[PDB]
Amino acid sequence: ISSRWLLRVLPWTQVNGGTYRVNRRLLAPREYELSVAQTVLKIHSRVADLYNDPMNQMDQQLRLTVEALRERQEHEMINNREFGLLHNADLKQRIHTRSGPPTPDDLDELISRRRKTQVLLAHPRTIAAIGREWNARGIYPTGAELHGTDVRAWRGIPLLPCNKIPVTPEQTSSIIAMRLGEENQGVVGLHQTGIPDEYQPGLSVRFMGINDQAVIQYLVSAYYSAAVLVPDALGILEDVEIGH
Repeated sequence: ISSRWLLRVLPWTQVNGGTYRVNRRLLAPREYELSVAQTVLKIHSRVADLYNDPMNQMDQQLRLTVEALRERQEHEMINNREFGLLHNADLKQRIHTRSGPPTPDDLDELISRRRKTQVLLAHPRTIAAIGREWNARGIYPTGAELHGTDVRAWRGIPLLPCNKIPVTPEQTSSIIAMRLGEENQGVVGLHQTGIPDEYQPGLSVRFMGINDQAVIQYLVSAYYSAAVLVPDALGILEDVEIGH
């Protein structure tokens, strides 16, 4: 279990028919199809019958599986090669640091490549390496407030931890800066609510059936995707040398 900041900060756009069209002006519009995170919830019939007195274990297992699905959605929206944010950045929007460690000069270059940068995402180990560079230069950044929470910030831009961002064996990671919202032509999240059997908005549970053994099976499905409206809404600092 982790703090899924990406799901909390991304706005969500309603999609009809499971498909979304974005006009590209460098040709043909790019089409986004919703992806699915599915799991089968298996419960023995004895548990569903007898173990409901202190707490309904059928609902307890349902919440446990839903949390696992949310963790997988967070992982896919960053690392997926089709629609992940680490692979859908324009080549002009990818920059490298002057030296190994992530210095305050590198952060200023990252936020100067687009208008109205709204959030920074980095691995918790990367955030620790950023703080060490601050201390060596004797600067103490103030901080910001986001969604009722107090978080760290740089030039007023909140910096949020995310453990889904990979760390290479050679102790390198990446930092992500993005603009948000459809009205700002930023990054948006794609989902479709109103599906027939909604346990949660955009999430469905179906009875499926019972097999030869007294095991009840359920199908849990969540549909999601992500899109970048304009190329200059996302930026990556590629090779940040953490660990020294």
